[PDB]
Amino acid sequence: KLSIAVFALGSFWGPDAQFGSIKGVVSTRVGYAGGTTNNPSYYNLGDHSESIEIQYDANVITYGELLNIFWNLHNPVYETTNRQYMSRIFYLDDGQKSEALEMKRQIEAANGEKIYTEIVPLENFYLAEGYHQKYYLQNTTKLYQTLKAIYGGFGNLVRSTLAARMNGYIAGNLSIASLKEEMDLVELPEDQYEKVLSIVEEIKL
Repeated sequence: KLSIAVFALGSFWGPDAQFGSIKGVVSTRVGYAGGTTNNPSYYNLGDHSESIEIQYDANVITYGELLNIFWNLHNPVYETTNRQYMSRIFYLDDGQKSEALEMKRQIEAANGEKIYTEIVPLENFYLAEGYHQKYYLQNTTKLYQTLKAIYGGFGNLVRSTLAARMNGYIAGNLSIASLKEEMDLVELPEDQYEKVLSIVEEIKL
């Protein structure tokens, strides 16, 4: 049982890697939300926005902290009507709604710039195609195939905490020292640990 945040802040690969680098974020998935069609896809998006589903442990990180990260990853001070890339917070309950509204107000007051992020109730979230998940990791072939085998397949890998952290590392959002601590948490057999570390170290060079 974990908590859920759903945000939209432009192309979703960046936020996936950014949020996936954060302690307390257990898993991430990218997808489509905010529209009115059922089962959208990348080239049939209707009125949906590129979004990220963040599964977080509220004992470790708060919704407030996630909102701070959201507004530090982009600066939505423009009125746009481009649905695919719009800044949105999809709240799951009145607590999330109240915290989002209050933080938005505080940001506007502190810089005099109006924020255009829409704070709206979450309707449906639709998972994006496989090729979009953990995008940076998935396109780092040797590391990707090695971790996928260890995790027992694509679905298991992309839902894992370590994959989220590894994706962040590849994107440049997590230090190698932090990554090694994350590897320690999953308690791999030492030969897999060393095999993975060597690929990771080699990437660091």
